Amino acid sequence: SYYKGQTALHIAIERRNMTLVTLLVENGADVQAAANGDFFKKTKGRPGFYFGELPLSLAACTNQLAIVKFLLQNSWQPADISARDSVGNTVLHALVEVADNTVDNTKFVTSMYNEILILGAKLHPTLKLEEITNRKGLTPLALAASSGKIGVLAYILQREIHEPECRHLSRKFTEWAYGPVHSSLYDLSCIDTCEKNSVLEVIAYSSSETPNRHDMLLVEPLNRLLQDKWDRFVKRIFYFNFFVYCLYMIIFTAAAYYRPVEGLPPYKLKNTVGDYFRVTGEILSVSGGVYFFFRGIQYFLQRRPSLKSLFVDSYSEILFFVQSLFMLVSVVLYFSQRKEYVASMVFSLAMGWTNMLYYTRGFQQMGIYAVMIEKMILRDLCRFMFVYLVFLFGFSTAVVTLIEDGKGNSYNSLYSTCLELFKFTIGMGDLEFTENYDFKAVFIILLLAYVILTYILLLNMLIALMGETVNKIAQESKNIWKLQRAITILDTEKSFLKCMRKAFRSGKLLQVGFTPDGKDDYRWCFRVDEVNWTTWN
Amino acid sequence: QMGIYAVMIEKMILRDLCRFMFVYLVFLFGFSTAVVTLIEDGKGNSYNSLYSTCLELFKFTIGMGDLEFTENYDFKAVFIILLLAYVILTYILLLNMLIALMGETVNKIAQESKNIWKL
Amino acid sequence: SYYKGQTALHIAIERRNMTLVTLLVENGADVQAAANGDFFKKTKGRPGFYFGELPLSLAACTNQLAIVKFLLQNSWQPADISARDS
Ligand SMILES: CC(=O)Nc1nc2c(Oc3cc(-c4ccc(C(F)(F)F)cc4)ncn3)cccc2s1
Ligand code: NA
Repeated sequence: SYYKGQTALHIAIERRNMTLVTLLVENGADVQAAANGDFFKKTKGRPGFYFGELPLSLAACTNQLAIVKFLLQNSWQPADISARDSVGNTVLHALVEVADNTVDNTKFVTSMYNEILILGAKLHPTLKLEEITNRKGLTPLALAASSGKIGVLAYILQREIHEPECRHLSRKFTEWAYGPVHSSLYDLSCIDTCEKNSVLEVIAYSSSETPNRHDMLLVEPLNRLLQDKWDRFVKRIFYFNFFVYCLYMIIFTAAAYYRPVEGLPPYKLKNTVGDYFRVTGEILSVSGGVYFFFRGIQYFLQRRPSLKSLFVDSYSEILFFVQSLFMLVSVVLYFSQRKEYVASMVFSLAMGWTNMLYYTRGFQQMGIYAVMIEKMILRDLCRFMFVYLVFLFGFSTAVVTLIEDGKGNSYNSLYSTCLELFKFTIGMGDLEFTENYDFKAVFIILLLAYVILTYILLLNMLIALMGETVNKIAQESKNIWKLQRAITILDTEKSFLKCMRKAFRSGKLLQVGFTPDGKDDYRWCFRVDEVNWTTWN
Repeated sequence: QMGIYAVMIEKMILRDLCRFMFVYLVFLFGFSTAVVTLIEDGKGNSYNSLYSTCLELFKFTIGMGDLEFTENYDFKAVFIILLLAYVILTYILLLNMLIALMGETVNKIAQESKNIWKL
Repeated sequence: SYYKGQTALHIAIERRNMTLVTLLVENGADVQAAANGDFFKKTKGRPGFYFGELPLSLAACTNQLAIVKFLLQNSWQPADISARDS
């Protein structure tokens, strides 16, 4: 319980009391404090600390090297390192759990992590502590990746260690070096393709809430690994797909332009050469439609998107799906004897053409443009649209009330006046479009006020804000594009899951170090050469 | 003073204008083919040709276009919706995009333009 | 060749070994190492160093004032400065 669950040790250690623990364990102190206190539970709503059920966890989350050394090297009761807590976190899991993203916390967390690992190595050198799982199912790496901790991930993937006595547990196995040049082999064991949660699979298919989802792909091996995959086997496939889609749109446009016009919908087939080509075109178009619909359904049913990330983490997918939906509705109408299918087909064709921009992500300098237009169709344009709509509606209803038409005559309808003011907005309007009014002064004053407030004031305001936003978000757009490219590389490699997988495996099977057991360390390493002129050691 | 101007116009005829031209061309072609499909001309009459409609949309772009240039269509709602969507996406969104990017590029490359002129 | 053309001096100096060269040239050390090793060739694709065929070049490209002074002011075999490479 809260204070019936807190053993002497928890609150004991809490106040940095070495002497007290000395005594308490000299006589004997239990090291299995099942503190589930609402204060000390995982519950985030409760203001407290999830240092960990076990007391070693409490010593660790706090900057106490002495106690973390002592509790484990104390003559007896060296609390079992593989101590699954309520949620399952081992000591390292808790250490990752507490870590924040501030620099000082980076120092603290990484520094401790290393030392605890080496102590565990010495203690019982058969337990692979970094693979122990948690309730949800996640290794320490998986957690650092999902929750989002730049520092911890950086350390683990660049975890270079020394003191050969036991150095198997490292990442950056250095190789031949000759002057200012030096090779280097990374590990890439649980990064690319294996387990149930790879690092490069939880950094991309992750919600937008995770902090710096788009900044963790610059660590060290991830970046070059993705680019090596791209330059080798995910370049030709993407271009061929682009070609196929561009051909499909052309066939659809050809089928649409030559639509027969004579009679109500279901149209019989002639026996001319052209009429067969038309039917073929129609069949291909509907096939494309069904394909896209099923793709959308699968996407939505497997990677469940939330209501907020619906339009923040999936924009291309939604548009693909909606285009497919319009196509299918057109088809269902066309067979029901209704000539309203032209509208659905037209909308489908327009959106299909505008959807080519999904392929700009293969080229560096246009993906940025596409992402920028995305951001400012969700950031800057909506607000301006709303305010301008209020202005237009107000002035249009005013003028329509003023107009008389008791005699360019049917200008009473609100629609006509609204259209005239919009025409004012697009630089074609007329300042004397009607004369039926009864007071010229009021009409001119309203028109001039509208022109001042919308044409000259709001539009230049929008230009100013767009300039400011651009100068703010150039870099953010770049990063978003990088993440988008990573998404597509993963998707393309997966899509051939059934076709082939062997060739789709980066790295090379190297063997550099050895294990304390006395065996080899067969690891899939990947070279990254470097040159330095100041280290010189 | 003027060599810098010439070099700047070169840089932005090889950097900024090409991309905008491509994207705008995609938009124009898509909406023009959509509208041309919608049009009927089963009765300002020979508006079936793709060329005439493309020219009309470009006229929209240069601030002279007309929002009721033809009446042969069969559904007014669809025609107006397409025209308004085009106007929102090209006239008000992309052009001010290009203004913003041109300003940013100028602020970035004043010095580069000077150096290129010296060379 | 790569390691057959690599003379004792090249790898010798490489590790900042004064004493060693002292001895090696005290008895005598050739200063005409024709190291054309793919690693040590002008080839940029090969990750290595083009410090230069002769070993004085190796001493020079690396921050070794001592050896560049020595190899030329050593009692004998002051490697011909005008030593055209490959
Ligand atoms: C797979 C995919 O689309 N990727 C991307 N598309 C775009 C983009 O294109 C659009 C087009 C439309 C649209 C809406 C309605 C209509 C109609 F009038 F027909 F109803 C037509 C078009 N809305 C939003 N975006 C603009 C900017 C960035 C990107 S990224
Ligand atoms: Na104008």
